Amino acid sequence: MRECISIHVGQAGVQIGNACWELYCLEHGIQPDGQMPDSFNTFFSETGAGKHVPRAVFVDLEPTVIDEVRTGTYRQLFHPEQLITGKEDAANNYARGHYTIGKEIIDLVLDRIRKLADQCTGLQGFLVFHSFGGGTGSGFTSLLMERLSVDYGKKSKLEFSIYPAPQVSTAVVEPYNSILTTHTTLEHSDCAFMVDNEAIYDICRRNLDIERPTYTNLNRLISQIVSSITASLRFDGALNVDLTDFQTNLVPYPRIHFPLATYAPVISAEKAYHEQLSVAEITNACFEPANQMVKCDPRHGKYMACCLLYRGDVVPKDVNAAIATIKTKRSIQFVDWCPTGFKVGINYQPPTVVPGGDLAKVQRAVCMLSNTTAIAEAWARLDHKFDLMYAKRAFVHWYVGEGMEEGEFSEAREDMAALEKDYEEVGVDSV
Amino acid sequence: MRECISIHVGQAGVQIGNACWELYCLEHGIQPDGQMPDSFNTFFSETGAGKHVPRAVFVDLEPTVIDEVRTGTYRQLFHPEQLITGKEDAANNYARGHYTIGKEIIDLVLDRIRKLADQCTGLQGFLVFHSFGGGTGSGFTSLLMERLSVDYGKKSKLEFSIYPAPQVSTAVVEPYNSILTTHTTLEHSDCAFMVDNEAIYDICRRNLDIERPTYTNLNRLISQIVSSITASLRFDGALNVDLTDFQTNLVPYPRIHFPLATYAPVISAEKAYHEQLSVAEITNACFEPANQMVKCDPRHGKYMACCLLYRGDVVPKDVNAAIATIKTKRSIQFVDWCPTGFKVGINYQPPTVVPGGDLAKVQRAVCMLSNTTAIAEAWARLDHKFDLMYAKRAFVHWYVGEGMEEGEFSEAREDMAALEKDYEEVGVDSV
Amino acid sequence: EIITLQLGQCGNQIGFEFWKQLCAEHGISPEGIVEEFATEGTDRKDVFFYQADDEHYIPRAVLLDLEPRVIHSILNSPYAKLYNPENIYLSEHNNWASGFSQGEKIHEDIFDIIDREADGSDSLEGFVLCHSIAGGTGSGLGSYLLERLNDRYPKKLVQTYSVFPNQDEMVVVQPYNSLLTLKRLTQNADCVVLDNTALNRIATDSFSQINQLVSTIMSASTTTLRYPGYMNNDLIGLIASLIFLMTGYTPLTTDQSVASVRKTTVLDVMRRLLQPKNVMVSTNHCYIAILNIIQGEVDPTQVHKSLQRIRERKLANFIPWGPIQVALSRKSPYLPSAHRVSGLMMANHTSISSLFERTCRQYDKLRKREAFLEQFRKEDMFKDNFDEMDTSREIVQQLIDEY
Amino acid sequence: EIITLQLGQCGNQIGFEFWKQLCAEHGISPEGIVEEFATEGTDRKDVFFYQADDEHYIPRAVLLDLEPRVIHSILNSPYAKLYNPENIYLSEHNNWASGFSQGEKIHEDIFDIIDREADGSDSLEGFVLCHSIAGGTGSGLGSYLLERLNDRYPKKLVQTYSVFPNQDEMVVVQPYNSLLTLKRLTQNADCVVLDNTALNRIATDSFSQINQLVSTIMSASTTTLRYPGYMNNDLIGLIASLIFLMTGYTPLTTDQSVASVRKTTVLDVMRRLLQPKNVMVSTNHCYIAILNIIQGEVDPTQVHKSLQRIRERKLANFIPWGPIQVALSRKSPYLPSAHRVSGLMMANHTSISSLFERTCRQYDKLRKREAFLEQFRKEDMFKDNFDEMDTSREIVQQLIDEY
Repeated sequence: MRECISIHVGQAGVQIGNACWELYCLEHGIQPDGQMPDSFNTFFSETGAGKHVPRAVFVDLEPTVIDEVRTGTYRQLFHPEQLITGKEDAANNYARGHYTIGKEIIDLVLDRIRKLADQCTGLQGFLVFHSFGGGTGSGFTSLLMERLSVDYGKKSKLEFSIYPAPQVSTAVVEPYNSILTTHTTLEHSDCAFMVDNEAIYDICRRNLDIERPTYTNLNRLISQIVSSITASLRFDGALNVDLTDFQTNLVPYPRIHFPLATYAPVISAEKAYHEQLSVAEITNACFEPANQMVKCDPRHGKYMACCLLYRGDVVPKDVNAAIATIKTKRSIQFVDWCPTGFKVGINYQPPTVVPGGDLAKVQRAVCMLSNTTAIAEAWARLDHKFDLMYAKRAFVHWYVGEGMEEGEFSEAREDMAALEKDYEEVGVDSV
Repeated sequence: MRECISIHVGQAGVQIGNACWELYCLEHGIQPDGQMPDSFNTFFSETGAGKHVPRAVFVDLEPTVIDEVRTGTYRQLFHPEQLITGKEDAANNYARGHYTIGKEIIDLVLDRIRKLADQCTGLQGFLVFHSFGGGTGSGFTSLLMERLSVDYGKKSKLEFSIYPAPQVSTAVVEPYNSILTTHTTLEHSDCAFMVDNEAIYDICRRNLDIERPTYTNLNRLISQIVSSITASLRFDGALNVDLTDFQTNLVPYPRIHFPLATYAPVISAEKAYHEQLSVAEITNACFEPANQMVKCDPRHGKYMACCLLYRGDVVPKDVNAAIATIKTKRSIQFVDWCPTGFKVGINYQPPTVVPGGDLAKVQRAVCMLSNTTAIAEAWARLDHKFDLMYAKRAFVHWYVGEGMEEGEFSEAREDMAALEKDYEEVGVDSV
Repeated sequence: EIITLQLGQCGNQIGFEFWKQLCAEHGISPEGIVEEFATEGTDRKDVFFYQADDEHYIPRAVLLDLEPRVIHSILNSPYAKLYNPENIYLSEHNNWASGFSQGEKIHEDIFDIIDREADGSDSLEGFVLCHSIAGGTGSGLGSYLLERLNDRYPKKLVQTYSVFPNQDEMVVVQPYNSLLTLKRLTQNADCVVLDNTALNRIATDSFSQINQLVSTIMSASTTTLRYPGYMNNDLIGLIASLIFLMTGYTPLTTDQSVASVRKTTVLDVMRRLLQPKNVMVSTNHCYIAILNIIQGEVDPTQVHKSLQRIRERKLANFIPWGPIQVALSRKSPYLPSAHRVSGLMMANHTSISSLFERTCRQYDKLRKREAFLEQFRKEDMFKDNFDEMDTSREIVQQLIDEY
Repeated sequence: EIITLQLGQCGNQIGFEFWKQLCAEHGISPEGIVEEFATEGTDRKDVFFYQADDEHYIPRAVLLDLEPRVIHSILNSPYAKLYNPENIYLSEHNNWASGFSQGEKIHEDIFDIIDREADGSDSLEGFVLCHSIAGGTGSGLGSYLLERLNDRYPKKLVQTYSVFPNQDEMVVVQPYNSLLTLKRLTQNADCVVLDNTALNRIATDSFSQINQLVSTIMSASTTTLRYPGYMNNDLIGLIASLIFLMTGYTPLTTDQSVASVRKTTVLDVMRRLLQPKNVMVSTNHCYIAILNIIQGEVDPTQVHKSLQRIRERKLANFIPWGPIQVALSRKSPYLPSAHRVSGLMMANHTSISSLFERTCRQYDKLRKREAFLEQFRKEDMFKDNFDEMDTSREIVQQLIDEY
């Protein structure tokens, strides 16, 4: 009834979707061929027999990742027509993914999404998985979000985006794509749960004892975050939280909608054996500045909204005591215009351990979505890099000779400056 | 009791008849030798023993296709005297098939059809399978239809014609034959269910995953359409629809009688496994502009009559809900003088899958015959090509030196102009 | 006694399931044999059945159809042997004009069958007709039969269960057939409107189930006649107490929806029969008449209290220029009494006028452009002109004005 | 008789466990059947249940919710079949404005259900509402229902068990919803405040246990009405004897804490009901009214002695400008009497004012900076302006001044 459609764009989105759907199949007992040896309805559809087709599309402008999906262990899980692929990728170019290469694919993607929506009864919204500093993860994501806003102008559109890291980076033109995507989607998005590869690397090293993690472990952690977010739709709990609840409780103003994701019980097997992870402990770990999965120090800013999504053996009184302890803390400061900055969700299903993963089996877990003004510093860094590269006008010819104008660069930079000003304004205390 | 005679003219008609009679034998359990290891009475006749002779004639002016029939797996199914053949074909010439070569065969065909009609008790009508852009499929078809109107001036005459495709074409003189056939048969026909090879190619590529279909797959799809049309005569259902029902509900004016055929559950095995094809889904697929089997965009015109022929596990309430949903749609527009533009037929027999075919086994199916003003654009294209070729007077000597006059060319073009004017007039809203 | 005339595929089925319900109620075996437990039955059977020397019972039914397929399937059912092969008629070989032309053509045999059936009953009371008004078969054939019957038998009632075409769902030529059938109904029919739209709406919130509900309505309407009591011991008593109609039945519950055994008074039932939702069919329009037949245990004190309370609560509206009825019956002793007390309502209400206003609007939406008249010109009746159509339209307009 | 309107996840659960407690008390089987030992019962059942022809009993409850998940889980419980599927309502597809907009949108079906339930009771006395004031669903939907109900039924009581948001624990938009719901409560509600903070505090010193305690409070409040005696034989008697409220229950003991079978007089209980610790909710503020309902064996001499001693010990403070009550009931004959004598207290005390002063302080702490108003502007009610908010705030300020 509360069906939701997940859209995975680009290599980052497709691989995170691989991890997410592996986790969903494990959680709901669905075999990797769609058969089982309700709860599995907001994300899967039943076709006559036991076949459960996931309610998602995998769209990329490059055949490689989608073909890996098509021939992997989950080759028979996804509908072959919902694994949409192009011929030539966007080559880390926003213009290619938005204007030149993305226009030859957007119609097919919209047709498939319309088929999925028609197959649904009540559509809660969309989950868009993508990366900020990619070609199709930026241009095609922005194009798709604007087309969805044109079509489904009322359904919520939550996006899980890999924010560029402060120091580590795999591409040279990431600031351009990030600024342009922020412009276009900020026009047409509800809330964007943000994450950094560098922060997850640090989390893995410090907590999971892994010194050489790959993208696979990062995707597993992100999939755990997404599972914690969607558990209320997929399972039954004391306090249910829907997508509209996220949108309402985490977005104070239409432009300030970039919360940061966190996951407390990130722990290895032996350490989990030696610990007694409780509600208070996991909450304190969530509010620890070193456990943030976006490399921004929360002490540099003020929280405006927090969404604590507990799951498993969790008692509401313990949650209330832990939240009261957090509020009594002095290092954790909130904005003065949000006397109540905690949306609490509790689910009865403990997190499922993926066979072959690094996370240990725990009795309870919490995912914390925090909207804070500490993201303003990350925005400032991103626009500073954009300003340097645009002042030298580097790489601009690649974007211009592909259906874009330098005026769009200037407009996107001005919009980002306005966003920084808005963050500064909401940061200050009322007088 | 409700016996109907099917006439297959030309190579296209004969091969479509091969597919159709293979489908009929499979549906009724009749072995390809006429023996069975009632329902099988409107199309077959019993001769003493279990031998079931189909109630059809296969007429061509060329021995090749008919000889392929005579020596194929169905060599002992058809009556040898009802496989009528000539010696020299019409060579893509309307005059040859209508005046010169067709006059040496029409008497034999009429004698055989008279034998079949006498063998019947109540004759519902005739089913004429032919192609528009062929020699004997045009000239001999028009001659036969006029002779039948002279003889059986009251029985319905429904013709399944392969309308020339907008772009792909196998013959150079197709516009001439098509215009002349439209003239002559439009004088003497009830309704013509139209189909395009290009549209079926597109349907096969998009839905059935076939990248290299032959005429065999096209003929199988067309045979499925014909089976859905005649299921009410051949089987028992909730809402029965006869040939006269088609004629009455689909033809608003005597000249505007060119509906387009459609078939919704065109799907491969794996995709059928992953889908939950229901009444609403198949109806929406029927009204999708990309699933039309005539390459005309329905959004360019207005529907004047639709005939939804459901079959299989179909519930009348679901059909009513789907039709109400279609009517509430805004992309699908009807003429203002048809407030009720839906004839509905429901049959209890699910479509039969041909062993070796590409269509998957489904629980329900729908065939949609839609009379629309979007065919006016196809007529305009056809008469534009005719006008070019006739202005240059190309190929006209072939027609003239074979028992025809250029005055007939001019008269046929004027009749087609009148038909275009009639379509334009019925298109406009009443004031 | 009574006769049933069912036409078209709709009527043929309607009859099939109506007789299924009847034989279920009266304990009649599929083959026409009587079960041992029902040997000493008190139920009256002459009304719908006449027994045979072989002890089997035969329905007073006649099957008519332009096409064989439906009845051929019927005769392959387990209930096939029950019907009378003599009465059944099938045309040896979708338009109203064609239907009426055939009716003119096949007068003799049809009326032969009807006369044979009529002469076997001492106290025939009226006629029952089941058909659809849209399709070619039902509309035209019913028109012809009604005309020639009102001409032949000027002292018998004529009751019909006319099925109206769906409108929210877009017969392409339905307006003509519907309008003509309505003309004939006003001009000859003594007295039950039916529509697929609201019927399927209530069914939701195959034709087998829809017509099972319809047969339920018919049987519940004829119950008291079947089961003699004190009052309302004749169809004419029914008609006089009301005189177009609409119907509603409270216990329209699936075989799976018996789990909620709700304590069902008479008051709650009779109340439920009033709501527009339960009215199976789809200007301060008001009522003309209301009849509620109640099955099961019933205390007239409860009935009086319910009537008093509803009157005070003024949930209904009546004509200002003229001054309901609650009849009680007994359930068949055989079918399980899953319902403590059940209720059926038949009413005459002015709002039904809207139906015709739609169809008229439909018809006027075509006559201005001469759509699909080619086939009609073929038949003799519309060979010269279409004055028939104009007269029918004006008659329907007059009826709407009268309402 | 009485009706229960429970909204939001909080209300839905509250109802689930309240009906669990009720069926436990009255010996009602999970399926609605009655146990053999309770066949001859003397307890009155009409108050909260109405029996059915199938002998099963149905609660006078209606389920409302903006989301399906909670009720879907409820219908998978062993108690699922008990409820009435007709009454239950689920939205086909967290803000107060959105909730009120939907309430405007879905007026018809909700009031249809309410009217159907109302007409089945001869002597309906009032309404019971269970909801949370913070979340979008409960706040807005309760607001709309209260408004349209006070408009529709001007002669019925309206009682609520309103759950207030935790404050020591930091709904981010809770101040707006709480303030608006309070406006509506003052402007329409006839008469039981509830907060998670102090409730969980006493629980300590899952939602399942919290709401089990809440349902215990509700059932103990309605006991005497359920079990007729001599005095206080009606809800209006309750309300008149007091008239915002707070509650406390003495035997709030775990199933494992029965080991300490403490000799429990009436004096010690009634004393315990006075302490701020037992008050389940979190300027020489004083009382307005106190009611103590006592279950089990009770000697009125003991009650008089306890009252005398407490009066002399002056453990309480009263208004200087105006001149308590101790009612006695009987325990259900079924649940074990692990407690020799038990006590429940409902009181009106001025200190409750502080609650609003906090929320007002919360609301004023946001309205000065226009936080999270973007969603509200979307809805029609707050499309033009927010004068609604100003009026609500001033109304709450007036109430605080009156206290």
